[PDB]
Amino acid sequence: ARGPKKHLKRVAAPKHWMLDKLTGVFAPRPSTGPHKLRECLPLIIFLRNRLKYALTGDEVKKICMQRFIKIDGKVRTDITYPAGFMDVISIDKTGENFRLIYDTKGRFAVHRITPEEAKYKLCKVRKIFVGTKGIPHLVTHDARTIRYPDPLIKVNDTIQIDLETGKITDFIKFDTGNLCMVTGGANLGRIGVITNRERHPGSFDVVHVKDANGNSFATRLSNIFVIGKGNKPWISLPRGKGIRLTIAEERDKRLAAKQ
Amino acid sequence: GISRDNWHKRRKTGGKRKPYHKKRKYELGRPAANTKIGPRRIHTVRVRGGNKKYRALRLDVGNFSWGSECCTRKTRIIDVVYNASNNELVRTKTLVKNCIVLIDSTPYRQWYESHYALPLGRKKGAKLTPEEEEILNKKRSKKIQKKYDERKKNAKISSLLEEQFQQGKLLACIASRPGQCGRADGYVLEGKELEFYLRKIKAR
Amino acid sequence: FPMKQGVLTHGRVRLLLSKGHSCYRPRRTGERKRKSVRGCIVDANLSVLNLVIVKKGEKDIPGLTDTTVPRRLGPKRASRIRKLFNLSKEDDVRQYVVRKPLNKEGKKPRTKAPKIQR
Amino acid sequence: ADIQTERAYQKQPTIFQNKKRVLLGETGKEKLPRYYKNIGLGFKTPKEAIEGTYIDKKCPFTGNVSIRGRILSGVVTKMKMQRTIVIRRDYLHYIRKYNRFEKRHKNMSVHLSPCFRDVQIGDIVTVGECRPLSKTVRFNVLKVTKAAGTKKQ
RNA sequence: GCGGGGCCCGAAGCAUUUACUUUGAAAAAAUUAGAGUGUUCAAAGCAGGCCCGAGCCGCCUGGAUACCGCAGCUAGGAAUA
RNA sequence: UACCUGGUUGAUCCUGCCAGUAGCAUAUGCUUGUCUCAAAGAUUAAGCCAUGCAUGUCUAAGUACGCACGGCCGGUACAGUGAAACUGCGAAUGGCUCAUUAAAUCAGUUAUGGUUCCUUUGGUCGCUCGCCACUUGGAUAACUGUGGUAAUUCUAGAGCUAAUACAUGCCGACGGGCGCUGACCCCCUUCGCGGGGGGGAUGCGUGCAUUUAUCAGUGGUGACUCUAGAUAACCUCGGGCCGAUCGCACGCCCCCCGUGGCGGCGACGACCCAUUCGAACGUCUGCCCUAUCAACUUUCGAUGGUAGUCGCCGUGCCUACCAUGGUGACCACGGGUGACGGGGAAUCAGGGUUCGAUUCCGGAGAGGGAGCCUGAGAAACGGCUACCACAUCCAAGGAAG
Repeated sequence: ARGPKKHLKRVAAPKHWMLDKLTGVFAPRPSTGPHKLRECLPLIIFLRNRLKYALTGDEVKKICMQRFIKIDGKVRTDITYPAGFMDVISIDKTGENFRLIYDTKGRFAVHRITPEEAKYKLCKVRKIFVGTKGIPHLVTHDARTIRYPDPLIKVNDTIQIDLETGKITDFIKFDTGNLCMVTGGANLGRIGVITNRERHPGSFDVVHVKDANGNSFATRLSNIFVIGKGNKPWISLPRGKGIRLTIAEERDKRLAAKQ
Repeated sequence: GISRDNWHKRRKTGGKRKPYHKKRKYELGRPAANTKIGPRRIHTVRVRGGNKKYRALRLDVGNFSWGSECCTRKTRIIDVVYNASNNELVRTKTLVKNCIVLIDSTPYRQWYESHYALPLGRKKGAKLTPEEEEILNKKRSKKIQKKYDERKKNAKISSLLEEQFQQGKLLACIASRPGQCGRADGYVLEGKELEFYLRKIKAR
Repeated sequence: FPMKQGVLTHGRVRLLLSKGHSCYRPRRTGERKRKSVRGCIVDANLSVLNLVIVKKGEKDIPGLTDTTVPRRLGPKRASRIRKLFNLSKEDDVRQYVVRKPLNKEGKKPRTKAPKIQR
Repeated sequence: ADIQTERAYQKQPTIFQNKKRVLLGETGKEKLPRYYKNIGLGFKTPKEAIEGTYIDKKCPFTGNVSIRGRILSGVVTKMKMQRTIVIRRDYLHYIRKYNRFEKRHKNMSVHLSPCFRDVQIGDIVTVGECRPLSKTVRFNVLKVTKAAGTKKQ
């Protein structure tokens, strides 16, 4: 109204947080940060709904104010910090080292990683430009910007950066044939190879994505996130491997494992 | 509380539209700066963002540009000679953006003499002893006499333009927005554009 | 109602006061308020007036121009203690600090010293 | 037949008119460099937007206006009002209660750039959109295509 | 697009224009429609389930899916008007 | 459940309504043993309101020269704990109500290539050639001590004292490079000559940001007057950045030399760039009843055109000078609404009918209109000024709503 809002109601929160309805009126309201907030996930509900190390909004605070929660190799001390996608959280005392990945039902999935794969993350670039005195810049998926990148990295290309150094390790170019992940829209969480990128002059470009089991689909270019060279992903995948099962296909594999 | 929004206009058909909220803060009051020639008074008004804009209450000099030989010097403002938007703003001598100004020639006379070594503004001579006889002669060397005698292609000025170097004052045009940035910059009239306005001053 | 410097009219008028004129300490920032203040010309319609000596002449009024109050809080920033004791240069500012004596009855008789600044 | 019919010197904001006039640059054969640009989405720039002599802030080819947004189409219905025409775009509106349509319309004022000659009453004109140019004129004319002409006695 | 040849097809013109139809995006939850689950039952709620032989650093699993008009944006169709 | 039943007549077949019947939602009537969820001053009065309350806030880390306390660990800067006050930051959220508002809001959609954005993150923060820097200047609160008022979070005078408050201002990097200039090159064609070069003596300017002009055409987009490069110059005194700040563990070189040089992790601020949270203005299509409302809008902006003025930016948003336009029976314009819009709700064969003040999203407004201050963000009302309306205290001088 008269300025920016800093509350959030519980039913207006994104449903892939999977919040309750009757435990309160309000929602966690993730702070301003690297990721946009409908897309993202805050640190509060991660350790009391998704990991159950805490029970209140007070208990998530007094683990975090003991200064060992390492988002992307940095200790972030506010409990409504927006986490986001392809980031490594690090407990560093009991050492789980999660990476935040969408599962095949559209939700952030609890997913461990080995403590030497935890050293890096991947980021789609959204803009490359020349900065002052004729030097290059790029800006990434998160708010990290990079000076002097490898000049083969075009727009909406995927880079790999390591934490604790911060310069780009590997770039992996958006080309047909590569193995992408969709992070937005009705198809998100599914993992498949890129078929083609069909252009639109001025409008939105859509791509078609063939999965590894014939079910091709399509989302527009702004949702596509390449994480593989040809067919092998550079990161560990969650269970299901980004294959959306139908509801009869979800029925029988779930009601036969409970044999 | 003078506003700038669109809901007080009669709409495209010709119907009265009724006000649907109060007038807001982001249609902030718009008083005129009315920058005029004198000493230097600059006042600063904050805007949204906490930013500043320098409105110019009274101005003395400018930073006008020459272009054809690419010279820019500060120069003081003598007179306002013609305005396109309103013939009443020149009887009150007020600086606006597209007004034709009148400035002096003593930054442009001495740069052109210190670069080409031709007398300039002269019609009669026999007074040129103190700093004019020396600058074109200067006891040059060989190759410095070489590089200036080859500028006898690009020392010419069109006859409509040195006609106003003789009798003192050059008329130029403001390109800056005084009262918005607080400066009076711009460029000098020349060419087919100068034939335009010197008709529109003579026809007054 | 207190007087105000610069009215140049005897009587009582009403001024719109911002932060930093006189006679008005605001409650929140940016607040302006209209308040009645008395003019700077003095009249017979004053209940009290303040009155400060700039020159002592003949003799001692008892209880008024004698009995010096000790200025108990000395200089604290390390440029008004260097100016007070006429210290030339690097004269060990920590040494010539003034110290307040403390004389409660039920406690041991203390001394306190300040911090330093700059 | 001149261009300077205003009370201010009409010119293009980018090109510089003066080019070292002298015994090299004689006043007999004198052109000036014409700034034009090209609009995307495959729309041609007509000859009169290059070899013309006009001046317009609001021409999409030689002014400071940049088309991006919708592209529509209409019929030129009134060709008064210097440098801005009014076009009417008919359409059909559907009432699902009666399962039948409703022949509606709404007209719209668009900027006729003077790089078009044969714009007469009753043509087809495709129109793109851009920044606000006047109180009601939000669009700009891209491509005329004639109708009811080509031969007249 | 495997200055002049071959298993070769992209840019380009859409060479009347539309309506119509089909496809694909993108569409906030709650609610409704429904999947799951002895809240003891039910209306509801989104939880819960499983053996302790103690190693049980506790294990497994859910928190679906369908519906978002018309208007736009894509591709395909050309009878009908 | 795609459903009917009683009534005009002496009877009859009809048309047609009436009545019946079933929901659900306000109220009311009699009645009411137990337990799970649970609306609740919306309609009429967006009427009036006593009283009490709902926005405030210390870290190891801005300022303790209150004995309020401390072991006052000892002959001196401060063992800390700290009230109060200065500074900073919130108080622009939430809550409430539905009065206004009929292409307006709002909804889908699509833009900002026409702008701003505290923060959050991530960047940038020795690029500038120029007799305190081992630290510069002046005040002020809390405090002390006098007060004035019937009466308020009213405040006065004088004495003290601080800063991350309010201002000033430098060292180092700094050795120079470049460009514009410029007293010797004679080795070239001195043959009378014209010469072809590199070079110094010389004085200016030099980074980012702001402002204007011109030149060229690294990286971009469907598309620039984009980004980056180049040259001439600007830099507003109510003056752009280029750290005179505070914690913690303390270590290293010590050759000048036992006093001077080097260092780890922070916490703060800092122009600009992107990000995030946004906001604003635009495009498309969509809204109820009325012709006992058929022409409207333009002196007084109605539609456009040039030039501007301010505005954060586009634009009649204003102003001047010209053009005579724009909308309309495909319902303009005027009127009404018991009109906040929507997600929705009741209904239930299909098509529909009707409700939606009400927890979700958005908008509007705090008695009525209006004007501003601070601030990144308010034309704010548990902010201020004024009128109107209503109303409180007075010791009748004023005070506060």
